[PDB]
Amino acid sequence: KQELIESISRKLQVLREARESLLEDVQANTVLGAEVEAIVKGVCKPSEFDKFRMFIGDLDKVVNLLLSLSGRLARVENALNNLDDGASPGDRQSLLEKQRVLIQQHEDAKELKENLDRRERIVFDILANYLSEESLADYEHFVKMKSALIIEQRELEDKIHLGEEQLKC
Amino acid sequence: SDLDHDLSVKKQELIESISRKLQVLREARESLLEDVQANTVLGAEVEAIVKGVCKPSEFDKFRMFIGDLDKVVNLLLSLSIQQHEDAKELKENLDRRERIVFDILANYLSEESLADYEHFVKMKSALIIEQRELEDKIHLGEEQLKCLLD
Repeated sequence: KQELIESISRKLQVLREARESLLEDVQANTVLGAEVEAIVKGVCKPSEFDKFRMFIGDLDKVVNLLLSLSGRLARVENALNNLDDGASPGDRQSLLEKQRVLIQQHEDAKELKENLDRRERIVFDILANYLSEESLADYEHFVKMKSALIIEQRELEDKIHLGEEQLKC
Repeated sequence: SDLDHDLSVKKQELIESISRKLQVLREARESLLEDVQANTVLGAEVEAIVKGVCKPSEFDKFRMFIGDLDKVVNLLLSLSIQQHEDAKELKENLDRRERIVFDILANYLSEESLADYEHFVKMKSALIIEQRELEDKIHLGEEQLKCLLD
């Protein structure tokens, strides 16, 4: 048993360094977004700019909340997958109803995500008339890496917290 | 024990009054649902008009806005810090959207149809708000009775 504490205390640090590197990526993609923003503001009409900014913000928020709901839903579902083996009286129903509402909120968030995809294409369309193929490339890559980065970040954070709670017991 | 009796009296009276108030609130809720339905059919009317007159892209933007509205408001109320603040910015951006949609509809539509759009939205939010407020008052009064009756 005593070896697990050291092994996990090692992989945990591995994942921590991974969090640091991924954070550096967050900074890079951030300044990249600031430069894309600078260009759009510099070439696009004010309204179009407002639409662009709205899109990036709404993207951040939507992807965030969607990932949160996905997480909590996984926690509940897995809590039932592990609890059905065990025995507890009356507590399953509460997790069933909470599962229900979380499914509602999650499907809502997924609809918002879809709307934000079609929006994304609107923004790309209004940018395609002004920007270059290089600037459009930096834009597409900017958004894609934004979503991917925040996702992977929250996943890693889940794993490291899981390890912490694992050695605490 | 005279003041004890006085307490039983005043407490019972307040119980009856609270109960009546809860009846008023419930009636207000059920009557509100009717308004929700009416504004819903109105919404479908505006949707069909915009559908027939507008382009598929502009129409897609209109539908997107309408879909996002109820969701954003629902979140702001379900929360009302990171979560709630996100809801706040999404609300502001949602208002700016609203003005975009209104601007692309103002030229296509007529005067009365446009008034139907504006009203439809105003009530689309107002009704969710008022409904939340009602559930709040009802919850409060219920808990107060739970405390007084015991």
